[PDB]
Amino acid sequence: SPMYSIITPNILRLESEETMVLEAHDAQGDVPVTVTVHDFPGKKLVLSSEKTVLTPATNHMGNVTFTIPANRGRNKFVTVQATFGTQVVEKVVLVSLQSGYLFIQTDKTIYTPGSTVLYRIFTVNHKLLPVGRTVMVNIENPEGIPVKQDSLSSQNQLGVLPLSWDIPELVNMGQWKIRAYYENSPQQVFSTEFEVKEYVLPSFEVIVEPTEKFYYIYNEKGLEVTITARFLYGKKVEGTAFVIFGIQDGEQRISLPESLKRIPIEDGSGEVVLSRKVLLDGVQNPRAEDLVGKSLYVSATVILHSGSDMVQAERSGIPIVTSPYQIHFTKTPKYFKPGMPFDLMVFVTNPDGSPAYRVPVAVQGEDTVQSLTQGDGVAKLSINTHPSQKPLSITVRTKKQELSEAEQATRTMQALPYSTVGNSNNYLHLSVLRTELRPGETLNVNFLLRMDRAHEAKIRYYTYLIMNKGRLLKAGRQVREPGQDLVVLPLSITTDFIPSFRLVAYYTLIGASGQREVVADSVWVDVKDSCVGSLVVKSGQSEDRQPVPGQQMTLKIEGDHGARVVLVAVDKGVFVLNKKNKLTQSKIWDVVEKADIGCTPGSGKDYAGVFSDAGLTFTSSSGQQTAQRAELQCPQ
Amino acid sequence: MVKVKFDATGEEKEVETSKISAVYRTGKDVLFSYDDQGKIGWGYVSEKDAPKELLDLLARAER
Amino acid sequence: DEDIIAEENIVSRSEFPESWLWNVEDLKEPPKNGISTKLMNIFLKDSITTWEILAVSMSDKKGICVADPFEVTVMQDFFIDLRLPYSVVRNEQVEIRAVLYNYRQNQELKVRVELLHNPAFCSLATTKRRHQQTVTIPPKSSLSVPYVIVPLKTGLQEVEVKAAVYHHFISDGVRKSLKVVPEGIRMNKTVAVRTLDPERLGREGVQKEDIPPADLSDQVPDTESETRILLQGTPVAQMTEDAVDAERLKHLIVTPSGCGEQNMIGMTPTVIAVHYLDETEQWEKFGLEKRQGALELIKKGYTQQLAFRQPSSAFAAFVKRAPSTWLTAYVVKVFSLAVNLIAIDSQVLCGAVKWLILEKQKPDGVFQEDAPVIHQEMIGGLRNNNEKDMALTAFVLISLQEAKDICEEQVNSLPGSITKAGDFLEANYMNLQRSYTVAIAGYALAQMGRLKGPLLNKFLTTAKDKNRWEDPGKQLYNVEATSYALLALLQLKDFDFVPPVVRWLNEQRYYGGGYGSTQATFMVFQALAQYQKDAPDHQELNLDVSLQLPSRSSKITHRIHWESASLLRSEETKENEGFTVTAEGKGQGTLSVVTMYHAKAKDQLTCNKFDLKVTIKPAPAKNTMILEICTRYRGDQDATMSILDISMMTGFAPDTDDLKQLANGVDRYISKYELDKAFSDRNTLIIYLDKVSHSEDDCLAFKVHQYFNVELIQPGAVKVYAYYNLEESCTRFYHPEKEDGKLNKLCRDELCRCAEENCFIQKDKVTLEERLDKACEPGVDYVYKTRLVKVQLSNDFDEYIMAIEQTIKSGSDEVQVGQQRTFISPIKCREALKLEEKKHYLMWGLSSDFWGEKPNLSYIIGKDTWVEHWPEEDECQDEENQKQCQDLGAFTESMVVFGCPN
Ligand SMILES: *[C@@H]1O[C@H](CO)[C@@H](O[C@@H]2O[C@H](CO)[C@@H](O[C@@H]3O[C@H](CO)[C@@H](O)[C@H](O)[C@@H]3O)[C@H](O)[C@H]2NC(C)=O)[C@H](O)[C@H]1NC(C)=O
Ligand SMILES: *[C@@H]1O[C@H](CO)[C@@H](O)[C@H](O)[C@H]1NC(C)=O
Repeated sequence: SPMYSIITPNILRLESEETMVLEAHDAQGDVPVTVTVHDFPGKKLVLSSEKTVLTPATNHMGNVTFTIPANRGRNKFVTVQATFGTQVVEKVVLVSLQSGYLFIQTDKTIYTPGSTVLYRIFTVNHKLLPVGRTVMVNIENPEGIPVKQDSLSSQNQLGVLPLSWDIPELVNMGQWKIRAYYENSPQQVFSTEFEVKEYVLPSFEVIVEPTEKFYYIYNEKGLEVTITARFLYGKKVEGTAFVIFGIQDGEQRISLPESLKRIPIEDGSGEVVLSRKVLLDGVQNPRAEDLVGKSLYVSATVILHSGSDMVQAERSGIPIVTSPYQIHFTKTPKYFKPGMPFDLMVFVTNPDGSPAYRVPVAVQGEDTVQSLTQGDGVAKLSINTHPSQKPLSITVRTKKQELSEAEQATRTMQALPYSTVGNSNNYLHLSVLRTELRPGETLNVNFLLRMDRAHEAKIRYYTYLIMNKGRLLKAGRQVREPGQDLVVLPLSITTDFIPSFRLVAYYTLIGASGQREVVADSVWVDVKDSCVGSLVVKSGQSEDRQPVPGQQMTLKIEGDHGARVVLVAVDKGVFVLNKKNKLTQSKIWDVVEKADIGCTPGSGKDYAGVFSDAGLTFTSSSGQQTAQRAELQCPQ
Repeated sequence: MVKVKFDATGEEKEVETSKISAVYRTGKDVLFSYDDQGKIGWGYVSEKDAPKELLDLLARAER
Repeated sequence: DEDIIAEENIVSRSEFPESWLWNVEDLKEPPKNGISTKLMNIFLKDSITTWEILAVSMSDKKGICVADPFEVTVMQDFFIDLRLPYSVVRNEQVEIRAVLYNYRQNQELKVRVELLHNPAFCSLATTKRRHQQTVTIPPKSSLSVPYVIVPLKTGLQEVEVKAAVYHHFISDGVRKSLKVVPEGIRMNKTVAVRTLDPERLGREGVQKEDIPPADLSDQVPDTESETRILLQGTPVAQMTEDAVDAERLKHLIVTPSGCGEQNMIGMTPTVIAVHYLDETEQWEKFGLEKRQGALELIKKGYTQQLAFRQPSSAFAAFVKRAPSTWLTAYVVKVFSLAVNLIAIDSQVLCGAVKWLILEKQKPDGVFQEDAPVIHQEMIGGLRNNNEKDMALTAFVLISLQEAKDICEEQVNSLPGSITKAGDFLEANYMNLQRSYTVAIAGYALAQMGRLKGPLLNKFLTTAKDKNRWEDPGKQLYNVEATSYALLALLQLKDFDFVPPVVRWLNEQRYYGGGYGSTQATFMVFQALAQYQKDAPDHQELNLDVSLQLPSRSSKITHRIHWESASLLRSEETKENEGFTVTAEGKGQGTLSVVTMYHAKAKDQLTCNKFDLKVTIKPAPAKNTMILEICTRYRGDQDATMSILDISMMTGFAPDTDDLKQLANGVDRYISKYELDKAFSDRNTLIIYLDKVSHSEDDCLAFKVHQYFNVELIQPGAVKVYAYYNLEESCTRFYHPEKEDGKLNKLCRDELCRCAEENCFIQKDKVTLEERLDKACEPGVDYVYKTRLVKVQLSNDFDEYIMAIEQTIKSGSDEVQVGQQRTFISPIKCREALKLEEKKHYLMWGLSSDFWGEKPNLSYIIGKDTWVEHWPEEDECQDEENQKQCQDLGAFTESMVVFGCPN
């Protein structure tokens, strides 16, 4: 029994090169493989034009890249066939109509009637790479009513569509949408909004933020807030400030009129308080604890000492909380391997869902292993397992020295035992140091084996595959000589592993009951998020002081050679009025973290359940294959 | 005597040094193999909670 | 004065874009240090703020990359921020602050800020006398300068104040435009909502619904009237009864085993299982894997059965049994369109169709039933001994029809055969009883389109109210019979009559796979597969809808159809008229017609939530007047805190001890910052109130002092708003010499010109020599001798109706010597004019002092208008009068006798 394994991504993409992994286990000579792809059902042979011959001089690994073109709820599929001489291995894999992503920049956040809105749509495939499709654009109004429908293709514009819509003077004042979508994919729609309004750029901005980023219900010192007031040109503001507070659960708000306070701005900075007495009275006179899980806002209105100008600004979201911290097992595999060590990826956030740094977190109990949270607000925490196939209930805690034990946040979670072929109680684990990975560093990936000594001779290699942006970034072998219970992989991170990657590994053997067995395990690895390449903008002009109006200066634009850069200056005035729907590389990554065919942090119930759950269709010439993938979204 | 903690319930297995299969290192912490019942069982132990016998068997197999 | 930048030699800051540098500079430069450095010289705008440049990079290698926001900070040691609103109401007097910013470290500057007169604005600025205030600002500080003005001109209009420092070279001029808006308020109004169906409406023609223009009865003059038209073109989805559950179709996947017919009956259903599941793409909920595992079987069943193939290209039951009509006839039909499912030997089929017509059919057009298939239960309702030569012949012709299109080349002799029997089943299929045999034969011809009205509505009638065909017998006989029929209905394309049959099937919930189902099973699911590919939900949509607009010269036609995305075509004229629409095609769209304008004003202005009253009266350095401010909340309960934003009148500042008083108030407070601002240049001031009452009127006043004696002092103002919303608030102005703090302007309905200036020509000093020289300019257009009939002195302008006596130089007014005529003056220009009735008056004036147009046009007295109390002839006999009379008489002749130069 030589075994031929096909590994493709879970859901294939169209008019994109995705790649499938060819392996023959225990294979004499060089084996031939011709990769075929038909429509489902039937036989159009839309991309069978891929051939290869895997050697023992690569130990029978190798792959063929292919692009599925082009055209011809609603769910389309394709049968992928890799025939090794005699033997036929064919899978049916879901296929994404959806071309890629769209991102739409506007020259401002907020516009008057009479002004033109310059907008740009960036046409990029699933791998963040510029493309040439035709895309229609829509400009809905504060009630969706497409008040102009365009349709341009980016061919040879290199991913960038510069458009314009002038706003009529007699326009429906409010919150205007734009809606773009690839001419092929009407369902892959992409939106960015821009407030239309009368207004006039202020003189100064106002920054209100508290001593905290939350209220501790039992902090009798009340929610202290410092106000700041700067002219847009930098110098501080002398004036006076009207600030009022209010609780809100959840959509509805409730102004606390008693909490209305008027304060002078001296050297552009005042300070106002919201007592606990005011808050408690204000609500209902109820019990302070009633109010946890709510949140309050503050609302500063600063008028200059002339009167010429005044500015509104509110800080919302200030949640009222028992514990300065939140522990989420959202990054942590929910499957353990009996006996083998179990790694938790504890994730601690501030109430404002920002990640906590240097937070001692530990398994529940007394003198327990205690790890500290990275900059990621991730700590790791490894815990030894028993050999039993019983469910595992783990509680974590914060161990910060300053916080009372009542004040320490908790969260409980539950891993299920990795199910195993014939109850072979062969397992595989993958350990990794959960620092912050920056590309041009090396990650060491610890392939732990856990089978009985008696069959361990045969385990000669693992096959390791690296998923990135819902596509097989690369894969290969990790050799292991007998009695090598842990082997270590030196993984070189490139500027291609961003914003993260999954690694799924599998050793196979014809062990126990004369039947082939596949063991597998996945791990997700967050990389340090940032630009594939780099771009900067800075003063070509040396030092000077403040560039004087109407004057010329120079701008250094240090960017990736042979790339189209696009600019826009915006008077920071605009961003006092409205600072939402700005484009940040960070918002981009967030998009591609959602579009992950992988839906599990790690591991999975069976061998099969690892591959699907990491976004891969394993399938062999022994009857042994991943469950079929139907849902284009991650089943919730 | 090398001690292996189970922070879930706070149990303690004790492993005989001779029975150990091999000792490996993860950042600070240490991570070795058993011979449970001919099953190649494991055991992680914290830097803080490393006894001398184990650091020794490591520093050998290392340098 | 002097030693100070000349106002005329000051380029002002024009350009204040909110966004710019929309540029798209590529990166091609030699990649030195791993990173292309493009340098870019840019010219900054004059907006004194901080810009935020945000670059995006696009590389076909590196993908996309959003750069971190770079800030640039434009700044200057001294400058004016001209604080405008967004927009002002035409003929609504309002005040604008221009704030001066001395940002020097340790140097006050003696500045002279000056408002530039714009004809589009009424203000204390005018062509002859500018608006200059001199004010020194202390180091690292800003003083506020108010400017009360009236917008008279509609659209965008431009304010332009400037300043220079005395003794130094440091100047700054600004000019921001702002929107001036017509008296009124925004207003939409639905012109029409017609319904767009060419099938029902305007039957058998092109629908032409006659849309009106707008009503626009309230529509303020000179206001754009955009008529928002929209052709929303709806779709319609004709629900189709959807397919049988995969879960019930499990038992139709049988592994074809047996011999000749028993292998065959094995394969029969698993074929049609695939073919259905193919067209209903239900392979998902069934299990994708299960297809190729099942498809395996049909291959094997085809191949196995070929070894039940007699060397006559023919199919027997046993290894060597006497060949069959029907068995062969069937496998012709099952293979017929299992061809798409599995490439089958097109020789073995079309060569097998060839044998059946050759040695099993004669000239009549029938087929022999010497086809004993042992167990005749697969056969269906042909086993029964009625119309066996008439019923079989109809089935066996079916097998020719499915494999008709594919075989018409391999055998050209066969096409002939098909057509010929097509007659023999047309003539004979009228006198049949069994409702089995009625239905098969009905399909056979209907396929070949042979079934028109005559034999259509015999087959049609057998239908049990268009639901089923059947008789008394086996209940699976009726089910296979109903299907055969169905296949016809969608072959002859009667989508009207189809659906309710399909329901009667899904009633029987037939899934087949039981002793004698073979032909029943197949046929059912073939019919329901045909159905689902023929079935329309697509309710034909195609609209060639146009409408030749009166406004635009070029028509607007639109093409809304199905498999078209853009279902919301729309274009918007800015003029309003009625216009018919041409609506032809097929489907259901929507024509709605909306229109926005300026509906006329209700409860007045944006000051109906704060009543206040400003009182300026003198008291018993120089001058000292007491300023009383009386406010009240136009609401249901005492208001919160609120703002008192005061402006002083030109060259004033409040008593420092009278502000001291007010701050120490239980509900009052002024910023010590404004209390420790000495009379320095404190011309703005803010007094904050803790609670304004809705019930009593909370008043209070304080002394002001005349810091500098400059005449023509501008009216002050008092704007009072709640903290939480500036928008809704009432400013009121004040001035000692004026009434309520409004500037003198003659205003006639909507039109408004400005009257802040001299009353007549500012010149007993009355030389005839010169008088006559300055009498004849291109300017002056009317020289009149006249006589005041009546006087109309009142509260507004005071109109003098002046009887024309003798017209010296006539302009553009048809006039006699008797034509009475209206001359209007500002109340203020009473005292200076000192006019009287039935008086000899010389009144030569200037063209475009004409209030309205023929014949309601009225001559206005002007800064360019000239007046003289012409003496009465009979009392010229005075020797201190006779001097004047002469000169006047000297003028009167010398002007009119010849005329003026050219
Ligand atoms: C799937 O197929 C593609 C193309 O065959 C594989 O990419 C190719 O992989 C080879 C070997 O890993 C690459 O060679 C490498 O070159 C780098 C220098 O940049 C060197 O550091 C490495 O040691 C190695 O020799 C080769 O560049 C690359 N070719 C491409 C991308 O065009 C991919 O790895 C295959 N994956 C599997 C699972 O077979
Ligand atoms: C018309 O104006 C009214 C007044 O508020 C508003 O409610 C409505 O949404 C407007 N509709 C359109 C089409 O402008």
